[PDB]
Amino acid sequence: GSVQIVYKPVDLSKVTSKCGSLGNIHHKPGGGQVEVKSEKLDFKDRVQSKIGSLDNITHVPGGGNKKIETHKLTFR
Amino acid sequence: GSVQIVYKPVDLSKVTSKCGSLGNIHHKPGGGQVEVKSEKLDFKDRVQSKIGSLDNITHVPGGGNKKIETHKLTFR
Amino acid sequence: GSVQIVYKPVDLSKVTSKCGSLGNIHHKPGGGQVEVKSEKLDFKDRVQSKIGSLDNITHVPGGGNKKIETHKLTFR
Amino acid sequence: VQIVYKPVDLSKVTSKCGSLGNIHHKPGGGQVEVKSEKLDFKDRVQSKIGSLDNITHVPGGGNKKIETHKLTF
Amino acid sequence: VQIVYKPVDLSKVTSKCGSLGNIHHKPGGGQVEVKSEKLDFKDRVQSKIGSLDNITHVPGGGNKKIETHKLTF
Amino acid sequence: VQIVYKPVDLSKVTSKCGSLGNIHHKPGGGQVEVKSEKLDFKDRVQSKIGSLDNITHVPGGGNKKIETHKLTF
Repeated sequence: GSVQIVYKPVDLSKVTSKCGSLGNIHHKPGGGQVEVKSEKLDFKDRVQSKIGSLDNITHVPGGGNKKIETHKLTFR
Repeated sequence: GSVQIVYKPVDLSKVTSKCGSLGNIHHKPGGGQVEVKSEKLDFKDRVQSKIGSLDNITHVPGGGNKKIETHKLTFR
Repeated sequence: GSVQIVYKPVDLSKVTSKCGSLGNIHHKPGGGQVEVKSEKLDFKDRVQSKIGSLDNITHVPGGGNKKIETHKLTFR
Repeated sequence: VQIVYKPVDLSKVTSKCGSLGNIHHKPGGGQVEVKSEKLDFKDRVQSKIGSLDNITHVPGGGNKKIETHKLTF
Repeated sequence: VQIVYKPVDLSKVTSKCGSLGNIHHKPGGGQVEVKSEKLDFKDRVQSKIGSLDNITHVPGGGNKKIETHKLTF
Repeated sequence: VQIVYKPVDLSKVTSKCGSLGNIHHKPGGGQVEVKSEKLDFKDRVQSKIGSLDNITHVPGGGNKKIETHKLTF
């Protein structure tokens, strides 16, 4: 006996958008008042400490169209 | 016996966008008032400390259209 | 007995952005007071400290696409 | 004796007045037709035929902010 | 003796007035027809045929904020 | 004796007035037709045919901000 494999995926797909306009987009976070009082701040392994700080992302793609296609074949 | 592998993936796909306009995009974070009091700040392994800081990203591609196509084959 | 691999993927895909008149864009964080008071600051292994800092990364990539492939083939 | 005077003002005072933040999508689009042998206008006539108009007036929308922070020992 | 004087103001004072935050979607769209032998307008006539109009006035919409923070020892 | 004085102002006083933030997607379309054998306009006539207009007036929109900070020992 002999072993034969014929891997022929065929893709003709479309992933599309026809947006007419993306208008006036605004992102305006405000931090307020944050206060911390102690004798010690004492951080000893892999600590993320994040006092009154802002992390901000604005992400406006004219099309965000994402195609991911993973193929595997394995023989043992 | 014998072993034969034929590997002919085909992609003809379209990943597209036809945006008419990206308009007035505003990103204006405001930090507020932040205060920390102590006798010690004492940080000892892999610590991130992030006090009143602003980290900001603005990302406006006329298209963010993304194709990822990964192939693998393995024989043992 | 014999082993053969015939690896020949075909990619005829297109990733395309067609768009507009783009991007009055305004980026402009900050303004706020940050205060830290201590007798000691003591940072000793892999510490990242940010106090009152700004990070302002800005992209306007357009007419853009992203395309990635990987093709690993292993015989053993 | 100690005095520790430290007000914090994070307030916002805002006027948002007139024609703001609207969406208008394909205004018009249909046929407007006037058929005549004559149009004849002879004193102070305003005629609008098939026109689109966004006329906006704002005499208003002012702000005043006043503060005093007097400290006397 | 110690005095700590630490007001925090987080307030927003806002006037939103006029034509705000609307959606108008395919206004018009249909046929308008006027048929005559004559249109004849002779004094102070306002005539609108098939027109769209978003006229807006705001003489108002002001804000005033006043504060005093007097401390006397 | 000690005195410490340190007001923080992070306020904003703001006017947004007239026409702002509006989308106006594809205004005007279809047809306008004004078939006549004559048009005759002869005193103070305003005639608009098939036009678009965004005329905006803002004699308002002002701001005033006052503070005083008198510390007296």
